[PDB]
Amino acid sequence: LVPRGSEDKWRNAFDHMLMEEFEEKMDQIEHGLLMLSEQYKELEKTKSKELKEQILRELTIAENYLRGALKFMQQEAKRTDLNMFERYNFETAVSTIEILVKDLAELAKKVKAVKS
Amino acid sequence: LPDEEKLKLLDTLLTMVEWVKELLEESVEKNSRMRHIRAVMWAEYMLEIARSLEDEKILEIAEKLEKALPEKSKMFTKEEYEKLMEVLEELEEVLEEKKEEVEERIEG
Repeated sequence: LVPRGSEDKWRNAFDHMLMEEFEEKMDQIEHGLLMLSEQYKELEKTKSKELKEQILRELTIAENYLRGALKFMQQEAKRTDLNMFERYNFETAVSTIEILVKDLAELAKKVKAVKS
Repeated sequence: LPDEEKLKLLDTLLTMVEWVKELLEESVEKNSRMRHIRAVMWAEYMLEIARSLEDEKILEIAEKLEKALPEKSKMFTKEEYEKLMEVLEELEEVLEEKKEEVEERIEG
C-alpha cells in the first residue's frame, strides 16, 4: 500500500548531499548560538557597545540563513515526489529550523535589552 | 485495522525503529544537540504511528520510550542514550512478535 520500503531509503544523491550540507550548517549555527550566549553573559557584565553590535550582526546573519533554509525546507516538504523517509526528513528539518530560529530570536531580544 | 494493514504498519514501524537507532548513533558520534533533536523527533513520529495499533504491549513499550526520551531541546545523557537503545530493542522485539502473530493470523 503506502510506500513502506526497506531500511535504506535516501533515493537521491543530490538531495542527500544538500541535506548533509544543511545539517552541518545547522551544527555550526547552534555552536555559534552557544558562543553568543556566553558573550551575552559577558555583555550583561560589561555593557560594551561594540560587543553588542557584533553579537547582533552574527545573530542577524544566522537568522537570515535560517529563514531561507526554513522556506526551502517547507517547499521541499510540500513535494509530492516524496517517500516516507524523505517526508519525515523534511518535517524534522523544518521543526529543527523552527527551534533554532526561536532560540536565536530570544537571544536577540535578551541582547537588545541591555543599554549598550 | 484488518490484519493486513496491521502488517503494513508493523513493517513501517520496524523500519523506523532501525532508522531512529541509526540517527541516535549519528547524534552521539557527532555530539551535536540538533542531531539529538532530530532523532527525538523521529522517535516521536514513530510513537505516534505505534499508538494506532492499539496493542497493549506496544503501548506499554511506547510509554517506556516516551519516558526514555529527553525533554524538548535537551540532549540525552549517556545512561539515557543506553536506556533509549534498550527500550528500542525491546520495541523491536515486540514489533517482530506482533508481525509474526499477525502473519500467522492471516494464514488459515
